[PDB]
Amino acid sequence: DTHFPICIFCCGCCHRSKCGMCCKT
Repeated sequence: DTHFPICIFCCGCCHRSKCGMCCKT
């Protein structure tokens, strides 16, 4: 597994429907 928070890419996160990179904060 992986620790958190963590910064990675995702399609529909931190206000990014398309696909952006953000941290779990």
